[PDB]
Amino acid sequence: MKVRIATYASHSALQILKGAKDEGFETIAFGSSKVKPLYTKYFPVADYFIEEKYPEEELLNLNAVVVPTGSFVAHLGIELVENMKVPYFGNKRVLRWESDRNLERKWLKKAGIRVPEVYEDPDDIEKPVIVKPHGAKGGKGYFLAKDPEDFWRKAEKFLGIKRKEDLKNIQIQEYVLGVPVYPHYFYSKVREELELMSIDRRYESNVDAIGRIPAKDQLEFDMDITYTVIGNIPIVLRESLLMDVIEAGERVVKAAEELMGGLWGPFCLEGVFTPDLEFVVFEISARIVAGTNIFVNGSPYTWLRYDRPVSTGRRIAMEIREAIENDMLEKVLT
Amino acid sequence: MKVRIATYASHSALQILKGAKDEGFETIAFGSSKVKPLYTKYFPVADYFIEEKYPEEELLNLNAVVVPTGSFVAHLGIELVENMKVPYFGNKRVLRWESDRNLERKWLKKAGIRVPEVYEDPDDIEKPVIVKPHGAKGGKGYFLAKDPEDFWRKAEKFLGIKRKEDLKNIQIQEYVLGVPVYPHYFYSKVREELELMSIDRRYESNVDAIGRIPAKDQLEFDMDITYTVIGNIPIVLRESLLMDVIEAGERVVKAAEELMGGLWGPFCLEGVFTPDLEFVVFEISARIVAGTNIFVNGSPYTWLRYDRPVSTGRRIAMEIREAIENDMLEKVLT
Amino acid sequence: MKVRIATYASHSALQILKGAKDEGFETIAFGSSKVKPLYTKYFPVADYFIEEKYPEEELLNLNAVVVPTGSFVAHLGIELVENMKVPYFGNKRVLRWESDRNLERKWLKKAGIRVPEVYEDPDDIEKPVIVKPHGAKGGKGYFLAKDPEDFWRKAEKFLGIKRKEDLKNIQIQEYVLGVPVYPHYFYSKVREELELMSIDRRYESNVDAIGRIPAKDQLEFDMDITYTVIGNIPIVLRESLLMDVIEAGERVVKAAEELMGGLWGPFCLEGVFTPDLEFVVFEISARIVAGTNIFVNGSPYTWLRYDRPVSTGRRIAMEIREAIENDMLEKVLT
Ligand SMILES: Nc1ncnc2c1ncn2[C@@H]1O[C@H](COP(=O)(O)OP(=O)(O)OP(=O)(O)O)[C@@H](O)[C@H]1O
Ligand SMILES: Nc1ncnc2c1ncn2[C@@H]1O[C@H](COP(=O)(O)OP(=O)(O)OP(=O)(O)O)[C@@H](O)[C@H]1O
Ligand SMILES: Nc1ncnc2c1ncn2[C@@H]1O[C@H](COP(=O)(O)OP(=O)(O)OP(=O)(O)O)[C@@H](O)[C@H]1O
Ligand code: NA
Ligand code: NA
Ligand code: NA
Repeated sequence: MKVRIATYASHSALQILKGAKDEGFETIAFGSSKVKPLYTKYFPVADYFIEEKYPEEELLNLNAVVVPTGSFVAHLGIELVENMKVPYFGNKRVLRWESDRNLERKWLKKAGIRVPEVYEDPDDIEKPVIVKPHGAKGGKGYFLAKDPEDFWRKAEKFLGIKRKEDLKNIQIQEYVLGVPVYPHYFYSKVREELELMSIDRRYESNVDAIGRIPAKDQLEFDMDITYTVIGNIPIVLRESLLMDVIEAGERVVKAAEELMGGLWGPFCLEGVFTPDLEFVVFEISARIVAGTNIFVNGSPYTWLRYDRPVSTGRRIAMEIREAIENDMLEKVLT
Repeated sequence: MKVRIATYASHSALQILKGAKDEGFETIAFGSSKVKPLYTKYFPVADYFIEEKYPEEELLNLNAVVVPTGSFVAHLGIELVENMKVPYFGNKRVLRWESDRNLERKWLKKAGIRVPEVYEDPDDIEKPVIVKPHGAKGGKGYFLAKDPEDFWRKAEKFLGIKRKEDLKNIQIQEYVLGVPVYPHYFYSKVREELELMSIDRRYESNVDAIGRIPAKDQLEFDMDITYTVIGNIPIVLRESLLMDVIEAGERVVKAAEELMGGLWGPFCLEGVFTPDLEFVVFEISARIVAGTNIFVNGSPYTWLRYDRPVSTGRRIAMEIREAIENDMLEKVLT
Repeated sequence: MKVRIATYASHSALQILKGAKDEGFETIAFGSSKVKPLYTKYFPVADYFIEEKYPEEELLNLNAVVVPTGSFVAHLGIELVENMKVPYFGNKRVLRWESDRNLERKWLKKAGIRVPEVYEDPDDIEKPVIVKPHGAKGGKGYFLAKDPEDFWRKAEKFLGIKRKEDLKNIQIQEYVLGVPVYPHYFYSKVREELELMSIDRRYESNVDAIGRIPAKDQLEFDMDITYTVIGNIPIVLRESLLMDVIEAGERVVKAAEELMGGLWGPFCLEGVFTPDLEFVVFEISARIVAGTNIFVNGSPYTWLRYDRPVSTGRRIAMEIREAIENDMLEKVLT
């Protein structure tokens, strides 16, 4: 193959590079020197390991295309990624649209995706709400309120607000109760086709541990709820829910075509399913997500339509190969 | 193949029709027109899609046998299903025995299956109980009581019962505490053989979301616990528990032979495992259940005995093929 | 093959014997007569079934090597296992080091594994602690304390301690809050190589059921929290956590070489992942664990490096075969 497939050594690089190997590509992992054994010894999936954060020159010399790891932006920064000379699989423009609260909200609104209602004024609260003090640090100080009077009492106790003037830039959001559900999609630019690749339930600490603690013992302590990502658990959905989940993906993709020059490759809608069978989305991740790591040997969904194991990583590699084969590599790269 | 395999477009039709294709059958999905893309585009498993609830005439013309979807009865009604001219995989008689509370209880009692003890008179309560007001609407108003005195105090508060005369037709049931466990079986009439196909943990809203909510925050709200089915999570059992789980299935099948003209094909016992390693069953589903949808590529149990991926859907198709091959199709149909 | 592979009929014998068959070995299951159908009919993986707890003479005549089942020691006793004339896969010396609290603590300390801090004197408590009354019977009477004053008040109420003299031999341990995570390793003596085989989340009753109970209903009852093993749920870790998890395994193995004549074959570190991404280990199981039973058809980790399904059971069988092939069987047996 002409191009080599390269990725940052974290998040889902094992899955991506394995998928790349399975499709006949030579592979490059780049990142921290202490995780080199992971990709070259314990799981030999990288033909080359470069011990640098972003070795632009070596990658250009190796004819690499970079497959954006889920934490690629977080380790390198949005500005550095946007100015990459090394070709990037997917649309670099989506990065600002998925990480900026307001752009993201507009994307989802245009895609007709059910999201939590935002309250600008505390006196407008008619249903239970979650309030998030700025600057939000992974659920730090988050509390619930049921009505305006309840809000102001808690604003006094937890924030020291005694006059309404003094309420300083916060977030008030409809509290949506449901089970976490993370659908994994892939949009093929080559085939102009959306797929559902897999679904997972993200596994988080300490939030998924507290359910093991008796109510009595929880109440004796002032506990700090946290949402650190630890791992991923495979799930399937109830079958009659798939169509709206897939249509949600179509609309997200369609809206991106009009807003940002398009969306292709892997993405995920992160939300909850309510008791009324509503899919409410908290975030879009316009990138591969760690939940896809379960499905190195395919998913209950890919085995519905392929005769072989297809991970999201392999699907990316298939897309790149197919683009080369049809002389349209440049169309899937930015 | 002579017959085509047909199913209602919901619940587990993807799995069933894929399994049918893998065994050399042509496939028919019938149902709502808006889910047609699911079975013909996103997961191309249906050769024919009929946009009708029950197109009896088209199905007879296509030489279809219907594989009962798990929600086939709920969408069509028991009377319509019972009077089908189109051949039905399995025993149509089991439908009343699994949905009527009293017939179901008799089935399980005859099969020697541990079930929750039912209390007819509130004054007989010696261990903690769950009380279910009629007509039961998915856990609406369900509460706990520990003794007769506790029951009557709560009967006053939550139901307005001030005289024992006024207690109007309710359900009082031993409260059984355990982890949800859903074994999936298949009984082959052709081979006169029971298999364990797979096991899952059904994923429900809002019940599986509340564990993520701190006790303190739960207490500020009067919350409504619900059990809407959202998806399914794969599990395996502790190995020493398999024998009693399998024997439970044998006894269920054996009792059906005496009570209703037999049970064959897929079924599931829905219950909990207590800390004392007791399997307590709340319901029998004498049909394929959605938990089997995880195992399109086989399960940790089928790979113990087959050299290829066997879903419950594929197993059904294998049964039908084997019946045709041995000239006994009529024995597995009603 | 010369040797046959034998195991006690429980815990993970299905997985082990299937793996043995897949690698060309004849198989022996021995144990209770009532579980014989499980290994010979429902999942035909045993060529021979001996209806005895430890039929030493028959096993020697059949040229068997025993693969230690996870509950092999619990059903037979450590002394009986230590004196086995039948060859045992792995190092029999590890058995005392993993089951004796003090030896285990030394092993983990030498391996540089983060464990919960132990408090000898209640007056040293500076962070929340869990206190375990002797003799510990699966979490019976376990309670929390936050400081010395809090401890003594609870020591009075729950244990009747009114004078500090009277405090009779108990356990006080740093309370570590995190999500349960069970990495499965395999160390090959033949290849002098550590692998990560799979990861699971053990499924326990009633602890994993209480999260489904509303805080309000939990408080009305004096509930007994239990940790009976029921099953296993597959997970994958966040990728950036794998290196420290694998290095933990290397250090455990390395420390065993110096302390007990080495560790080879399957083992597991049982612990939790905290919100700060710390892996805290409660126990080492220097044996195959039931969580590996999910991965009869491989795991998201084995499909990263093999072209075929590799369970821990199959991996054991591969090790034994490879030892025979390289004339070093005696090196992997004790
Ligand atoms: N409107 C809502 N209703 C119910 N639950 C919510 C809502 N918003 C967030 N949550 C839950 O609370 C958690 C906190 O996540 P949130 O997005 O607020 O911050 P974060 O992503 O953890 O950190 P940061 O915002 O700093 O990146 C979420 O993972 C989600 O499970
Ligand atoms: N005896 C019991 N002990 C403990 N938990 C129970 C018991 N019976 C039911 N439950 C739990 O409560 C939930 C309520 O289910 P239940 O069968 O009572 O109604 P449903 O099936 O949700 O709705 P419907 O009965 O209207 O079809 C069950 O899913 C089960 O988890
Ligand atoms: N230091 C700790 N911090 C937080 N949780 C703990 C701690 N120690 C144990 N636990 C939890 O409590 C449970 C009780 O297990 P523990 O090891 O104390 O006894 P056991 O193994 O269940 O029974 P036995 O000790 O009799 O074999 C563990 O499974 C673990 O989940
Ligand atoms: Na986002
Ligand atoms: Na039923
Ligand atoms: Na141990």
